[PDB]
Order: sequence, then C-alpha cells, then structure tokens
Amino acid sequence: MRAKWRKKRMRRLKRKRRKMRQRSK
Amino acid sequence: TSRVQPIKLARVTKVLGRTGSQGQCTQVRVEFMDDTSRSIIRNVKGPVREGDVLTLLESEREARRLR
Amino acid sequence: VVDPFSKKDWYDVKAPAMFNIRNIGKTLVTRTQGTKIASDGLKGRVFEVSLADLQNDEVAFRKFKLITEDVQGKNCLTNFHGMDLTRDKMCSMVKKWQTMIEAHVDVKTTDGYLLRLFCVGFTKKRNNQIRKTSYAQHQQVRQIRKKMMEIMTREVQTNDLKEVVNKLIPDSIGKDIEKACQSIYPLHDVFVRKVKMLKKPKFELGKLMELHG
Amino acid sequence: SLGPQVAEGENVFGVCHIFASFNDTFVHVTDLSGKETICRVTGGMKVKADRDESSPYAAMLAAQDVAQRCKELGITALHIKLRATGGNRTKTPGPGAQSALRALARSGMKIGRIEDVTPIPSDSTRRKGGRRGRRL
Amino acid sequence: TKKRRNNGRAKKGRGHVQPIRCTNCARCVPKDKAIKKFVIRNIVEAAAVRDISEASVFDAYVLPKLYVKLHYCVSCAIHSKVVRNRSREARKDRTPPPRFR
RNA sequence: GCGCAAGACGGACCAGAGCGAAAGCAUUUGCCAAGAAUGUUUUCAUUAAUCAAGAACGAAAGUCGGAGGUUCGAAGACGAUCAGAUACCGUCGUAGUUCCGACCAUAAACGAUGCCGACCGGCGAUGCGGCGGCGUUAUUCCCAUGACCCGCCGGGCAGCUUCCGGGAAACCAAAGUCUUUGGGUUCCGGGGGGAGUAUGGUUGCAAAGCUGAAACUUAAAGGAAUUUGGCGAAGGGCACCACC
RNA sequence: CCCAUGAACGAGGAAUUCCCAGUAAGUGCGGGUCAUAAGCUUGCGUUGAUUAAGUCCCUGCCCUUUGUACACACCGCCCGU
Ligand SMILES: [Zn+2]
Repeated sequence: MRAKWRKKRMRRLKRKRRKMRQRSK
Repeated sequence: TSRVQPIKLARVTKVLGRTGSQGQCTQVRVEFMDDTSRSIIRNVKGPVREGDVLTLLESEREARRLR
Repeated sequence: VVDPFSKKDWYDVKAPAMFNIRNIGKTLVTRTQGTKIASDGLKGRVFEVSLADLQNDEVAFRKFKLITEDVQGKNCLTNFHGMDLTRDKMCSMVKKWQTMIEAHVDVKTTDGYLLRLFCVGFTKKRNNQIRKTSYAQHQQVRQIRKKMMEIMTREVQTNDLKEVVNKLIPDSIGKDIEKACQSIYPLHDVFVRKVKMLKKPKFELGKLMELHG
Repeated sequence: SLGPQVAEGENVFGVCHIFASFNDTFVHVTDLSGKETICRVTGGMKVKADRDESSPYAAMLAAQDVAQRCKELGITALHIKLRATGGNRTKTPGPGAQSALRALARSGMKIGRIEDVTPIPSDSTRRKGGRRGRRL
Repeated sequence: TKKRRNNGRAKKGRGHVQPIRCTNCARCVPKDKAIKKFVIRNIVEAAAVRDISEASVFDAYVLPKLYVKLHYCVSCAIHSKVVRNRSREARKDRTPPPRFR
C-alpha cells in the first residue's frame, strides 16, 4: 500500500460520508 | 548465380583467431597467386599452417562471424 | 481470365532542349477503349529522373521532375516541373556543431511561372580553428537569410524560365551566395534544396513546340 | 506484350517500390511514370505462415517471381525505391529488404539508382501508445 | 542516497525540456535524459555488395548510405545492451569508449 | 501515381548552450512593450536585498457556454494469455487531448538545499559585453568591419583535483569561515502509528484546497556504509565425468 | 564332458556413456572370491589406429561489477478485503 491509493481510499470514504450527511438532512 | 568462375588459387600469409560457436572454424588472412595486390579474409575449417596454399571456388565473398 | 497486357500500347518520352540527352526512358498505356482516350490518361504522369542520367557528366545527386503535356504519336514531350535533392546527400551535409540556415522565396519569372526557391546553408570551421561550436548570432543568420532572399529574387525576376532552368544545372546561385556571404559569416554548403511548381498559365502549343528547337 | 526497342545493345528502365515493414514485405514494380504497375507480389503470398511473412526466404521467392514476370514482359533494368513503414513510427527498413534486392539482382537484371524513399515527417501527430507506452 | 552528481540528464538551469518518444517502446522520455543513437550504414549490407557491383549499368558505382537517429529509453537501452552498468569509480568517465571497430 | 479538404506538431541543426520570478519558451517576416549583463570623469544622494494583512502569475488533470473534431486516448465492447483477468498484449471507441472567455490552486512544483552581503585554492573550457596584440581570409595595395588565433576584465548556467575546512557518512568552493559557538532577516521539526483523520471556520458551480487535534497503541520506526547470501542483471575463466 | 535339439537376431527409435599415444579397441594370461568356481573386480602382456593442439553453444563449477525493504538469509521478508 503506497500513499496515492491510501489517499484515494480516504478521499472516497470522506466523499461517501459527506454525501450521506448532506443527504441525511 | 548462373556464372561460370574459373578456379583461383590463393596463399595464406598470417593466421588469425578462430570463429564459430564450438571453435570449429578459423578466420585467416589469405592472398592470391595470380595477383598479389589484394588480400581477402576467409573462413577455413580444418588445421591450417602458415605457408601452404588454398583452393577457392569463389574469390569474392567476405568472411564473417559464427552466423 | 484473359491477360490484361494484350490491349496495351508502348510510348517513348523525350526531354526538352536545354539538356544534352533527349531520350530518357519509355512508358506504356492501354489502348483507346471506347470513350476513354489514351492521350488523356497520359498527361498526368510526373517523370522523376536524375541529372547525371540526363546530362553527360555533371552532379549526380541533383534530381529533376518532368511532366508530360505534349503527345501526338509515339512521342511524349515534357517540361520542367521541379528540382529536388537526394535524401542521402541532404542527411550527409547535416551534422552537429554547426548552424543550419534555411530560406524560402516566392518569386515569379517574366512569363506566368510561379516558383518557390527553397535553399539551405551550413557553416564551415576554419583550418586553424581550435573551437568546436562555431555558431552564429540570430541577427547574423537574419542578415545571411536576407542576402539569400535578395540574391534568389534578383536572378529569377529579370529572366524567363529558359534561363533559370539552364542556371540551375551547374552550381551558379550557390556559388554566388557563398561568394557574397563570405563577409557576414563564412559558410560553404549552400545548394538549392527544392523548387516547387505553384502556378502555370493557359496552355499554349507554340511555346511548347519552340521549346524543343 | 513486348516492347518496340532493340534487344541487343540498349536496355529499358523501370522502378521497383520495396516496402519493408516488420511483418510484411512488398516488391511492387511500376513503369518510369510510377503510375502504371505491371506486377505486384508480397512476401505473404509465398508462405503459409503468418509469422514468416517478413523474411529473406519469402523475399527471395517474391523477388524471383517478379523477376520471372518482368523477364516474360521484357523489363531489363530497375531503380529501387526502398522504404520502411515511415510515418510517426520507426524508420529502420525491414530485414527482408536487403535479401529481396539481392535476389532481384541475382536473377540477371540490371540495377541503377538506389535511394531511400522513407516518408519521414517534420513532426507528425502523437504516436501509438500511452506515456508509459508499450511495455512487457 | 544520491547516486550521481547530475540526475542522468543534461539539465542544469532549465527546469523543463521537450519530451520525445522511444523507437522500440513509446515512453515519453525527456530529450536530454534519453540515450540518443546516430548510426550510419549502407542501404544493403556487405553480404551482397559484390553482387550489386556486378549487376549495375554504371562503372565503379558507389553504394549510398542510410542515415537515421534513434531515441532510446534507458530500460530499452540496457535491455538491448546499448549501454551497460559500471562500477563506482568507473562511472566518472564522460568520454566515450574507443571505437577500434 | 495525381491533386483536394480538415486538424495537430515544428524532427535532423538541438549542446550538461540561452532567456525568464517560477511554471515555461524552437518555421520565416512585420508591429508593440519590457529586461539582465557590459561601457560611462552623466545624474538623485541613503532613497536599503528582510517581510505577518494583502496582491499578480502558476505544468497536467478536473467543471461550465459556442464551431471543430486529424492522430492519440480514461471509462466501455471484443479476442488471446493464465489455475484465476472486468491486468500486461492486440482491434474499435465516449468524455477529454485543440480555440475563446468563467473557475481550483494542488505536483518527486526537487538543486529533495530561503534571501542579501563579506572572506576563503588551482586549472581548462563555454555564452554575453568591453579592451589589447604578431599572423590568415571576404583573392594580392591601404583603413574600418565580420571570421580565426593569442590574452585580460565583469556578470551567469556548468566541469576536474585536494588533508583549506566541514559532516554520521555518502559528499560539498559551499552543505566552509561552529564549544576557538554572535553579520541581518521570513517560514518551519520534536520517537513511530493514529493522521493530514474527526469537528469548527473559510474558499469553490462541482471536484476539492487553507488552518487542524485528541483518546488509544508501541520500543522501535529511520539515515550512511563493509564483508558470504540471492537474483526470471551484466561481464569473464575452466573442464573429454562439457562440446566441436 | 559326449551325442542329439537349432528359437530370437539382417548393425538397432527417442535418449545416452567413455577416451589424445603405446590411447581407444580386438584379444589372452595371473590375483581376490574358492571344498568344488568368474559373464565380476584388480593387475599383466600381444597387435595397435582415425581425429583435435580449440571453444564457452549445450551440461556444470569458479570469479568481477551492480541492486537489495534479506541476515532463520528467497524454503527470505512483506501489502490488502
Ligand atoms: Zn523504449
């Protein structure tokens, strides 16, 4: 695991949880 | 080809290194008898001294490496 | 089923009169089959020949183009269409540690023949020169290019096609350029790289007939 | 069929266009105009192997076939327009080009001017492949 | 660590050069970093030049040469054995090897 | 083989050469505007490289509105390869790659080394400007110009060597002038994970940039370099239990 | 030991072994084993050559340079659902 795909996975998780928070309200 | 070449005979003047994958052929410097101006490099299979002469079907093609 | 070389003619081509050897080769075309005419399909054929096969003994790596526009029977009479150069010579003169100068000029003759005089130039290192680079400034290149443009627009504008075609056969314009540009920066490899046909006038048979004598 | 010239002293001239890629070879023979071809044979027409289409053996077979066809026509001298694939890709000619030209010369046919007619670009478009390109 | 004083290139005060494409591969190697090859050779090689000489309508005709410039990626330049690896002390030789043949 | 149309790009000349604050910049010509360096017995006379707030520019990719879509080509379709491929390989192919305007401000944006100033070895080259001097050339005589050659000076990209000196060592004319520590001045780091994550603010059409922890867990994580080791890395040597 | 009996086998596929001068090979004779005993082994002697005075292609071994996140040493270390 290099830093590029770890950053990509953290970005995807943050985008998913931000979308869930903004559509939950 | 379709060309009839008379037989030309040539004399060795210096022995050189041995070519071939198994060390079977020998690069060698050989010069002609009818005209000693030009010298040609040929590949010869067999044990060659310095001083003897050679028999050539052609007098044109150059020698090369193992292949 | 039938072989297609039974209804085929044979023709001989000829070169114009500024060259030495009139006969240069042969061509072939099919017979007149119905509405099609064999002379109509024999016009658009560019003959790409060498100069040493056209003169007796002169520069071999210069090349010329010939286009067919005259046919009446068993003979094709051509005209100048373009002068080229061999790629091996052009790649041989190009080398590192020197400055290449290229100038193109659009110029017209007295008659309606529009030319395009491409030219090249390569610098020379002196016999006592210890340096390796031997380049030139950009304004020196601009001055050399301006001199080349005014030289090759001087020698084509005043005269017709029949004089500049004869002038292109020996090294005349290149020697004039090399002699004139010895003061700006001395360069040695100057030759006309390419001449391209651009515009041709309305076809006249009398001038073409008086071309060959 | 035949030509009107004398067949004793002088000889006739044509041009042979030799394409040499890395998977095919061409021996295309046309007249001095370059417009009217007489016979075209390719190295893939002589071998039943897709990998052996570009080789000296297929080149020699095609050269002997076109030499026989030109001898029945009566074309006795040729100028070589040798070219590779050209373009944006590589410029080195194929390995069968030298053997094709040698086998064309060995049939007893005259050889004149030799020049390289590879269509080199000034600067063409983007080549095939990514930034990392073709790798294995 | 830093293996070389430079970085396998000829860029000192530029920061950017135009990229080129490899001949075998299609790598977008920078121009100053790639191994550039300039070889000269005849149109047909020496296995047939005598047969070409005895097939011509000319007399003592000179065979023309062929000019081409090759751009090699460094992986392709080592895989095709154009350039090899050296020792630490032998790396400080900017001169080319002598061309005896 | 002949011409026609469209779009893209400027090879060979092309270099450890140049310019620019940095990204970056290679066909010819013309117009506008700016700038380093050299030269000066001109001019102002302390007007200064340093910088939180703030401000301009900023590779590619990404979003929005117009005609263009040549080549190449994310996603997608197909065929081989493999025990297993919606990977390497090959054929097509949308969005993009191309222009004009509206955005974001992130790169191994790296010389992985802030800026100004003083000092501290030698040598050979290259680019610019100036200066001095036998000789050759633009044909033969005389001057100035360009070219070549021999030097000197100033700025700049760079190169070779070492007991100046320094460093943990790779190495360095700066990474030197440092316990014999002090020329001036911005940003920034205190074991390794958690983590550039959560929350709050701010910017943005969107994607997302800036500021940025804690709980908990561990005794290691890392840098330089010598010997056998192991290569689907290269170069050699030997052997009739290897070959010819 | 004596007399009858008279099969396969017509110079051998893929593959493979040994050997540079008194050598391979065709032959015989001693010793060990042995109460009776050599198609085995070790020695001795007779006749006695063809080819080669080289190579790293194959089969192995040795060494130099380079790279290393390995040192239980690649049968190693180590990433993720
Ligand atoms: Zn490549």
